[PDB]
Amino acid sequence: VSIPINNAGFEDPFIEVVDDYTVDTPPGWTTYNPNNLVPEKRTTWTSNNGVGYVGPGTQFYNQLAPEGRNIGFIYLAQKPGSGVAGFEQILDATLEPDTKYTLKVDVGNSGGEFQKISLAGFPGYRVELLAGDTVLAADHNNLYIKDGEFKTSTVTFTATPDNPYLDQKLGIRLINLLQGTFSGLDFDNVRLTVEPA
Amino acid sequence: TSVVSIPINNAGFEDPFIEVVDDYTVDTPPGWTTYNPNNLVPEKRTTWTSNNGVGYVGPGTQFYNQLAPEGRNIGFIYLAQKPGSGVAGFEQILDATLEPDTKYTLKVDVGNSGGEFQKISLAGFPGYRVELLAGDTVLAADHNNLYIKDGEFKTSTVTFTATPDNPYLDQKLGIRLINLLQGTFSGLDFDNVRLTVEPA
Ligand SMILES: [Ca+2]
Ligand SMILES: [Ca+2]
Ligand SMILES: [Ca+2]
Ligand SMILES: [Ca+2]
Ligand SMILES: [Ca+2]
Repeated sequence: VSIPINNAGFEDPFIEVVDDYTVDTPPGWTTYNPNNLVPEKRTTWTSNNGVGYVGPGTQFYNQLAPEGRNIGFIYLAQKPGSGVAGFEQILDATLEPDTKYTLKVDVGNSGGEFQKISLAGFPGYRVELLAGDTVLAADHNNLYIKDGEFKTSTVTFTATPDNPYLDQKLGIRLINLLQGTFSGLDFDNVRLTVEPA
Repeated sequence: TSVVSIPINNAGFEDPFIEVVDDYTVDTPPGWTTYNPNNLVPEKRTTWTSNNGVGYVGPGTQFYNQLAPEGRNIGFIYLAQKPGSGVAGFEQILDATLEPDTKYTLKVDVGNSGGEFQKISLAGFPGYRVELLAGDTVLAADHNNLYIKDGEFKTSTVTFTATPDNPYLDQKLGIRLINLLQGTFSGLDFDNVRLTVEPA
């Protein structure tokens, strides 16, 4: 049983040309920006985020997008250690007790080169499940993902009747840790499902 | 060229020895420092201030349906402030340093103490985070990924692969075991810290 998420596979907007991309916050999401690394007005080369089309002929991946045409990316131009940024979405569903939540997202390490800049290397990722502003459970960079590949991160959480955050809105964050270069990474196919526990 | 254990001081909190079952210290365990980024833990502690220490979990224990995962003792962190006030726990910087083409495996048992202490319910859990460090950088971490019932321990596992281009190679490895203070009762236990390295 799914909890609906807006633009969960970053398929909005449609992108016609393979490897073309946007540099603005994907519809349905907000830019998680606790260290002000990402500017309000972006270019190709500022710190930015957006969606990109991974299809046949892609120069960056050894497979198609995990879901549909598009993935969501986050690029950070500041040096490693400067902070983090990413995607955030607050949901209408609220944290309920005796319920087990399962968050899954695919995490992508883009390979290849862009404007003769090597994409080799990875910044590290964090996937967060939130109630309000509280990170209930999170995968802080537990998966090793090679250049050009995707892997699925899974975060689960069970709320007890005594949890302090019951009735707050559930949220998701997909974070670029900026702990290495090349300092971009991708996400796709966000899924949140729920079951009695 | 094979799986090797990296030495950790007082890795099962067996120092100091504690004679009486369910008795405990309230000072930083030997070999570890108090991780205190939000200054929640005072330098001088009593039972009901924020604190940390070691505790003997043996036959007779009121807090678990099992004995200590390893040896006699566990290490604990208790926080008196309200949920949301910050985090605290244990930190230990190791002599070993981050090496390329290696896979690190950090394991620690996380305990959710149950029962009653001084008529206070130990029901509930603050949440935990287990961190593998190089220098000041959290390379990988288990932020509360296991559901742990009152009265049991579960093993948390954190893995990390260091590449030749990792920016933190040759920095000293570290371990943090953290009370998240995201619930009450706001205490939790750790035991049996293990770190291995192997060719990736
Ligand atoms: Ca997609
Ligand atoms: Ca890459
Ligand atoms: Ca995949
Ligand atoms: Ca022990
Ligand atoms: Ca408990």
